Amino acid sequence: MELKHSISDYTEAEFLQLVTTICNADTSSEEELVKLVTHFEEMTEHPSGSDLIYYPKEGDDDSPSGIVNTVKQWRAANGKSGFKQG
Amino acid sequence: MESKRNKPGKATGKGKPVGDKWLDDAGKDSGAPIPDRIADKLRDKEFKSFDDFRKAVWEEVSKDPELSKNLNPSNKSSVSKGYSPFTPKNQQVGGRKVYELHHDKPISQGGEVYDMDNIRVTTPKRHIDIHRGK
Repeated sequence: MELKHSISDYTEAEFLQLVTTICNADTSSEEELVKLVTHFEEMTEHPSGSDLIYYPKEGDDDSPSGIVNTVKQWRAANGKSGFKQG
Repeated sequence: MESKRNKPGKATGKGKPVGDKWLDDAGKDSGAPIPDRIADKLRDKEFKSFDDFRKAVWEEVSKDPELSKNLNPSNKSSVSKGYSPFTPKNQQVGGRKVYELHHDKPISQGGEVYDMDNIRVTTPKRHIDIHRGK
């Protein structure tokens, strides 16, 4: 269906958009948002995934932008493929 | 036949004197029971399904200033739209990521569904524990 293959086909502003959608529950059922957050994790590879959004670590800024500038750093620290060409 | 949780009925309860840290305890013992603050608001209201019940409970969580306190914006919009908050990485079991309402008595052996004294807040890992895999 119209799913993305991994993070490496979002440019950052699209991934930002997907988290903003998620972080305001910008949809009609729960059973959407469980599948949106499962998509977020399996695309970006990051082990904790859902719990980063949902139970903030003290020291991090818990907003869509900040969550994405955490994903940015994570990827480049571990040495991963990164996003698309921004 | 579909089991009698998806059918209309009256909500009954007293409810437990909890504290704000109540959501951490849903993976203890058998779950954390429903607070007295939510049950007071649901005292003999007609509901049309359990899900319709669940919507209200979660929302009274955002309208009660102590119960949604430990939540962040994303769980707080959830709760105030009637949907279950999520769990830590020790409690989300692959597919099952949200908080569920579960029961001290099995439905099939006389479990009162719409009676809040029997409805326990559980993490996925706990719902799965007492219902043995499924």
